[PDB]
Amino acid sequence: GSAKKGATLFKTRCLQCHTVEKGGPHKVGPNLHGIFGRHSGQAEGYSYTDANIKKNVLWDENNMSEYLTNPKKYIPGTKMAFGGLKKEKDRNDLITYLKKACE
Amino acid sequence: TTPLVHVASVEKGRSYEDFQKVYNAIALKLREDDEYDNYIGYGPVLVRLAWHISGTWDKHDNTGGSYGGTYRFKKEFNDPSNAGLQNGFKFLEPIHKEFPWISSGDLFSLGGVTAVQEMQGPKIPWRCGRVDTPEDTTPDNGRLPDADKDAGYVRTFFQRLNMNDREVVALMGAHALGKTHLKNSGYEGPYGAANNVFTNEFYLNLLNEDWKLEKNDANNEQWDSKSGYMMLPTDYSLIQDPKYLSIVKEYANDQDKFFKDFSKAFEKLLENGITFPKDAPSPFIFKTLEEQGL
Ligand code: HEC
Ligand code: HEC
Repeated sequence: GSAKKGATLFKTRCLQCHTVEKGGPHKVGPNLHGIFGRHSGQAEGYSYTDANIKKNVLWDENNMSEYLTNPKKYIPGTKMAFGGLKKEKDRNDLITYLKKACE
Repeated sequence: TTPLVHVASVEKGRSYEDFQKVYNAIALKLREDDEYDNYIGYGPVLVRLAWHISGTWDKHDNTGGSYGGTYRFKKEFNDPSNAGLQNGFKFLEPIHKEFPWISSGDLFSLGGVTAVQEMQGPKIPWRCGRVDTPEDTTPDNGRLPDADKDAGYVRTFFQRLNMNDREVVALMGAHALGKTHLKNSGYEGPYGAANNVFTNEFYLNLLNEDWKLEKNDANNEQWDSKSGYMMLPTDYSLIQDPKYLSIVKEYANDQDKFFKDFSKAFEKLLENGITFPKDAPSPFIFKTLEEQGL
């Protein structure tokens, strides 16, 4: 749908934690550059949990929506603190905004 | 003298599920309008509203408290320290007209517990029986703590609310939620990375992040972090005191005890000034929308 409204969603709901464009910030969440679902985590040496590596998951936009809907129910024991995206439309706005910056 | 005795009188014929439908209504609109305050939501402001009505309580004369539900008046609505909480009030009013039987005191106090639980916080026992009272029960202005002070002021102020060191530090953990705005308070910046998620983050970024005392645009002096975090001098005075410091570092590595102690203190906070009878029902534990399959 709309990738330009996903820019606004990512700014308020994500940007304070992640960053897509550089590869060095590693604030709270790991860098989101090039997420087609490498597998679980990507290593600058960013300290991960024991939950993510378990059960490797390709981050395809359909399952990504599940993870953004309920981060806790999708991966129990995740360090990521996010309520979720309960709406369906705002997901399809944010998930598209990502992969064009993942070039 | 005959000190003020506020008896808890349950609403007519109402019970658990009757208040649960109010919970669900609040929790729904909380999920409905998520576009309030740059996608933070009404979560934090409903918590702060719940503490502001319970912060007017004075243990000496038993004046104020959340029992009154007097927030519908003029005198306490326009308070300079109360600004920004009008939004939380207009949040609960459309819900107050669909359940005309429920009192404001229970509605405001139910909004805060509802907010905490829906924000992935601890289960907070809630009791009913707060009845509305005439205009002479309204507490005066200035019973709320000043944003610019030290730890001595903090420990002294909460004695009026009958709170010890452990309860003060625990209750202060609710400051991991939301942000501050100049347009009411005069301070700027988010408290933590996760605004609408209830976490022990408040204690974590306090003992880790580098804090430097600086000046905002209101000429007020606040503590800023390199990560973009902010804290008030009284929030920061927790590590400026030895007694408060050990409790902060306890809640840092242990999140569950914080969740456990907050639920105790926050419940104690909302029930202050209320005299419960011996036949009053056990405290309610409401079901979250996630537990109901939503
Ligand atoms: C902190 C306040 C965060 C907010 C808000 C959001 N995320 Fe997050 N994210 C955060 C952490 C600490 C972690 C690591 C979890 C762990 O177990 O180590 C993550 C992780 C992710 C991931 C997976 C990355 C990976 O597994 O390597 C994704 C896909 C992700 N985050 C996305 C995401 C989006 C889209 C958000 C808002 C719109 C968002 N997160 C919020 C911290 C925080
Ligand atoms: C139990 C809950 C609780 C307690 C106790 C508490 N706070 Fe708060 N406070 C909040 C919440 C939640 C917010 C976030 C408001 C928002 O996001 O709109 C807040 C925000 C604030 C703000 C800014 C509000 C605005 O709109 O800019 C100030 C100032 C403040 N707190 C001062 C204090 C002081 C001073 C104390 C104690 C000495 C204190 N608080 C204790 C819950 C609490």
